[PDB]
Amino acid sequence: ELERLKAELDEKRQIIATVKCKPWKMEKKIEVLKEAKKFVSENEGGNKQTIFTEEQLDNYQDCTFFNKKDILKLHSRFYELAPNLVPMDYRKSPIVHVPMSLIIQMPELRENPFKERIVAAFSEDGEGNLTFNDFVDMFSVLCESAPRELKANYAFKIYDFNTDNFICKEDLELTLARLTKSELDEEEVVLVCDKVIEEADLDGDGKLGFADFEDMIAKAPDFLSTFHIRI
Amino acid sequence: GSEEELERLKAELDEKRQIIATVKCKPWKMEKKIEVLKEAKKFVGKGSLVPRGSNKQTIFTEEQLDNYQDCTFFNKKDILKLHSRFYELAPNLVPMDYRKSPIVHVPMSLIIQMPELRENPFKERIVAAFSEDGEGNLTFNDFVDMFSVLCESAPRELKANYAFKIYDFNTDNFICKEDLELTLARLTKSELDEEEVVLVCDKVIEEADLDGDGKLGFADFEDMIAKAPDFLSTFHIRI
Ligand SMILES: [Mg+2]
Ligand SMILES: [Mg+2]
Ligand SMILES: [Mg+2]
Ligand SMILES: [Mg+2]
Repeated sequence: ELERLKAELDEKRQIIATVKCKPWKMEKKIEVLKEAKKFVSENEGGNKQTIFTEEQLDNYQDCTFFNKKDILKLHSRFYELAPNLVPMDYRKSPIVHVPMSLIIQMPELRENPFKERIVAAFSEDGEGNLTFNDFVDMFSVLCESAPRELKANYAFKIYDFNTDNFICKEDLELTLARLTKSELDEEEVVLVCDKVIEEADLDGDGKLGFADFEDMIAKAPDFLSTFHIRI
Repeated sequence: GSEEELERLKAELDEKRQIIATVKCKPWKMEKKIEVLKEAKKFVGKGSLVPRGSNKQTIFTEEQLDNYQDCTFFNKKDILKLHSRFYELAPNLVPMDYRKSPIVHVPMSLIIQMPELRENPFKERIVAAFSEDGEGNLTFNDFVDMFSVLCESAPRELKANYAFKIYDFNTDNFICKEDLELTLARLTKSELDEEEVVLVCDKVIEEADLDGDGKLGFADFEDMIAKAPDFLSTFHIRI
């Protein structure tokens, strides 16, 4: 049975190490991390600051692709967006929402043609009124250390303009038009969209599910270029 | 490396199993025993969604019955029996449903009237010993702890833990000749004179006391119990 505890311990470790790769909200990632870390502890027997506790910085490091210094930079960047809403002491996990208009004005998102949709996808309500946790989530997914599949999950939601849980040719037309605003003519986008959708739609509905969309991203990788942003 | 790791896991597993098996032997309150047990127990049907193995009572949950069994020397039928005994003592106060863990205290005066305690010369002190306040107003948890300590399956050391306190009339964390004189006079139920009690107690303390103060600590009291086990006849009660 020692083998069974040793296997479960290893599974927990895998969970601990890959929660940052999950298309999940910060609070879900932290809850799963804590549970896995508890199993492990019960069976195995950088410059002071006052914005975050060390626990919450550790949790942020474990649930994102960022270091503790990065988190404190992101805090300053969020504060700058709304200095009269954003608290300077997060130690008691205060909940504050900054409006989408303010977030999208940031230099990192200003020029992105899917900025509003990127921001909304990291909100539970779909309105883009982000907390700090949502803001960290967004830039963790958008960073260069994040896996392609994480970006693809968000990309699938962000490019689903008709909100049907599918990527059709109408969805892809609006997407590629924004991605090629001065590259492809309203009439060449149609052709390219058709070709992609058809080589990827195996069930004959003209609509892509997540798995088919993933395959369509492996080929045509430039659909994920929107989701490479450095903060 | 791994040899070390596997060894570290084996030891943690074995310690957890030992803790689970011996919480019932501990002079602890029920709530503490259940907490330690819970922390240690973690880790350690084909054509039906019904588990094959086969709610005959509405007084306790099965989880409560499991905890009682693991934290005492009683089985589940014994626990249901103890409840009916507790109820009989105060039928208008004791709940018939304990599933939502209600907190109810029965007065000492009512508990010491039990046939199993009435003739015990230390009945008040025994009941008080299983109360957090020292007044003997017992919950069912306290009543179960008391009878688990007094049952025949309970080890000598657990009984001795409580005896050390109950015979400490002067509450100094020691057993002296004065404590023992009061104890032996009660234990002898007037079979001995005052003078005889003094003489027996003097010799007993002198033979067990190893530090010269004429007062026994737990260790010296344990030895004294071993040589004279009738001091522990008070703590053998069957329900
Ligand atoms: Mg769609
Ligand atoms: Mg399809
Ligand atoms: Mg004393
Ligand atoms: Mg002494």
